[PDB]
Amino acid sequence: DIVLTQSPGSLTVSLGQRATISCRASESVDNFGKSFMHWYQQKPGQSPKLLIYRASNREGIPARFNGSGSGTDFALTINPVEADDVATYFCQQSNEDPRTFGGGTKLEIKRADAAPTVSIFPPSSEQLTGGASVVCFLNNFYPKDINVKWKIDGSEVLNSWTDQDSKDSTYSMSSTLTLTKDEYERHNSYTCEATHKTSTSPIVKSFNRNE
Amino acid sequence: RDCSVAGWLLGNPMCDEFINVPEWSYIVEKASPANDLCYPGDFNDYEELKHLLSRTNHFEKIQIIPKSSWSNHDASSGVSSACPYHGRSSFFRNVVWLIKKNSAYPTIKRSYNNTNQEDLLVLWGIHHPNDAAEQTKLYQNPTTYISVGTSTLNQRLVPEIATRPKVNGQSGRMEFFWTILKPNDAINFESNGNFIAPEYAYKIVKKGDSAIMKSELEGNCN
Amino acid sequence: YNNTNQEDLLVLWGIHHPNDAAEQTKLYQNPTTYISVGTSTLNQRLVPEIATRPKVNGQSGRMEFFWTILKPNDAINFESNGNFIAPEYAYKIVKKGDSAIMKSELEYGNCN
Amino acid sequence: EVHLQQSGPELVKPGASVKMSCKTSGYTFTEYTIHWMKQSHGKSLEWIGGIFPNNGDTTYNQKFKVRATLTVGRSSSTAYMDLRSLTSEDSAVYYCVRNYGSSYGYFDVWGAGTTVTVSSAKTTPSVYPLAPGSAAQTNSMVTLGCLVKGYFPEPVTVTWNSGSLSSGVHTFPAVLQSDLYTLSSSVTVPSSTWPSETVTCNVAHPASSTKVDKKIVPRDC
Ligand SMILES: *[C@@H]1O[C@H](CO)[C@@H](O[C@@H]2O[C@H](CO)[C@@H](O[C@H]3O[C@H](CO)[C@@H](O)[C@H](O)[C@@H]3O)[C@H](O)[C@H]2NC(C)=O)[C@H](O)[C@H]1NC(C)=O
Ligand SMILES: *[C@@H]1O[C@H](CO)[C@@H](O[C@@H]2O[C@H](CO)[C@@H](O)[C@H](O)[C@H]2NC(C)=O)[C@H](O)[C@H]1NC(C)=O
Repeated sequence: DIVLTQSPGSLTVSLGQRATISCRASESVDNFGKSFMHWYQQKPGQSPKLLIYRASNREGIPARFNGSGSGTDFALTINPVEADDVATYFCQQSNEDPRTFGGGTKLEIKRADAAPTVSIFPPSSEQLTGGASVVCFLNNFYPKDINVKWKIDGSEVLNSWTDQDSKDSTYSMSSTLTLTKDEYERHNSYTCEATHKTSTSPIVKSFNRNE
Repeated sequence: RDCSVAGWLLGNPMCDEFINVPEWSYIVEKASPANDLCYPGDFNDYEELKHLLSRTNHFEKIQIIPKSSWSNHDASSGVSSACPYHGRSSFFRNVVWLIKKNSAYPTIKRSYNNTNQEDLLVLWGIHHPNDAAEQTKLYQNPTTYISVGTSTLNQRLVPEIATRPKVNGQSGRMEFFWTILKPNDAINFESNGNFIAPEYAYKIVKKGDSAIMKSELEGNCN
Repeated sequence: YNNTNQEDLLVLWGIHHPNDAAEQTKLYQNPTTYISVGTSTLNQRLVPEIATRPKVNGQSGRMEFFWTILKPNDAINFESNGNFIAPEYAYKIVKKGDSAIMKSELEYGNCN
Repeated sequence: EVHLQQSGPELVKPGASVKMSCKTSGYTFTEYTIHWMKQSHGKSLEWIGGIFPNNGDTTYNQKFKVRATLTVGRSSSTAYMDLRSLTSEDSAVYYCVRNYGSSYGYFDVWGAGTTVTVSSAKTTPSVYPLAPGSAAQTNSMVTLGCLVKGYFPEPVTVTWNSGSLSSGVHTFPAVLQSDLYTLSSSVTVPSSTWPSETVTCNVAHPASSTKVDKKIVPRDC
């Protein structure tokens, strides 16, 4: 087995800059004078895509992708980095069965710090006719890190982030809070305190049970 | 397979397999491929173009003039039953059959500067109609020309109207031309009708020693 | 003309290039003329090139001749409004074989 | 074109067997070796095997030699793979892929991906509209929602206005809650358009032959 090790594991690069992902082969992948390395791009939520064959030549692939390297170590260079480049990139060798891939490298785009567009939702009436579900979306923000808090009547869950959007480079987040009708009807105010680096003070959205 | 080099490069709709082909070692073409010029006509200096290919390993297709940029001409009706796609009338994919819009065919002046580091292969064409009527129906203007300009290239084509036998139903003819646009040079088109415009051109990425092997065969071996 | 034979057919035609616009008018009434020939493979439109040239055999005009091979179910289409030198007779290629055009100054000898 | 149409997502009881198919189209089946790739959910690609249609020769990975079986239907222009006696291990996505030339070749045309789920669990959603609070409005733009809860197995498709709205939409990945999946969607339209505009949530779950629509009605207060 030719163990392929990519580095670094995750790479965050500013928009319009240079991404530089490396590959390292345990033994050479390089005879007949050519390198039998290949780079693959997996944009989130879809099958992988072929970028570079035999380590240097592009497959309808923009020139921004620089395939380089020889022998034991190679490098995929993306420069300039565009918006639709969020993906995990894989190098795979064909020099010798069994075909082996890299760990893969996930690429993230650094953009303008955006603030979370919070919005709180009461449980459906149809759902209540036995369980309660307080949903609270936190759409379109950056950086990735965010911190949701739930408060029921002043006293303090399933979270779900989307991948960095290929088009605007902003994350989104769900944050459901499930209860039973009876557990629910024994309180009033339901709050949703998101603490971002954007606002120095917690963004809040809440609703009261009886209106 | 069943495509010819012309069919491939001009983009015969029956040749979709080759819309974006990877680097090759050699090229295989059948003796008498079925899918050549779907709309009948000629490819000037074709043999000299096959020769250039045989000294080439890698084409990267690039959009040189977007079909979308044809605001005052019809780039959608340039279509024929001689060039069927999925049963529906279509046309060569890398090249655009511009037709009059609102009974007007304004003079076209498009120019492209090769900013790449490679030679670039650009293809275009002229339409030769059946009669003065067809001429009028497609491009409003009765007497037309197509002039192409380069550091080295200078031509002005005038469509030669005649009545010819029907080939694939069509009795008009299309004549295709090519040139190599050097890395800081520019190509200038000016036309007031019968123009078959380039949309996609080919960057000559890898020149090497290759060949066009005439063979009828198609093996997963090395 | 539609070649209905089973053989390739050799067709010859021509264009006349006059001395001046006058001669042009005297022979073919129309002042600007063309000759267009059409085939499955052939497509041309010739326009006579009027010029004054030296006299060769007394004539100062010129005639330019063309040929094509008309395949067995193909047809040739002439359209002209002047200066046309029209085919009357064409040649069926009956036997193709290996032959030659020998350049020699000698003539027949009745031998084998 | 070079399209590879493959089988639909599948569920198998642990110990059973699957047979996902890949239908070739647009090129000559018999000129290229077809292969299968397994991807452990968002991790790494593994090579399973290859088969050359024209004579049916197979080439396997050590790992899959036993559990896998590539077969080909020449008239059908179709490649098949069969996984026998499955485990949680095999729960991942399988790609039917055309490799260009031989032992030393690159995989140029990748199929969609047949995604296999191995669980003893039964086939099971419930859709709830998300209208904003009765006394709060996000300024220039109103965010609306749709909630899909308690279904198995993956996946489900969420659309807005039968698909005509494709703009401000985010469909978040599902999550596991009491051994069922749950996900949410967020359509964002200009404040003036709603509640004037018909905002309907169209959700589909193939595995149960279920198609549901929910219209976002503003907060009755
Ligand atoms: C030159 O002359 C040819 C003969 O007059 C002509 O070929 C004829 O073409 C027609 C269609 O245009 C064929 O029609 C039918 O042919 C057979 C019957 O034998 C069937 O497959 C169909 O029913 C079909 O519709 C004629 O049979 C055919 N005649 C001969 C004798 O071959 C050429 O096309 C003419 N060429 C040009 C360039 O004008
Ligand atoms: C094609 O484009 C380039 C760049 O816009 C032109 O090259 C420039 O030429 C001038 C003199 O005319 C130099 O002083 C510049 O620095 C050049 N720029 C670059 C980026 O090389 C070129 O001449 C154009 N060709 C045509 C035929 O118009």
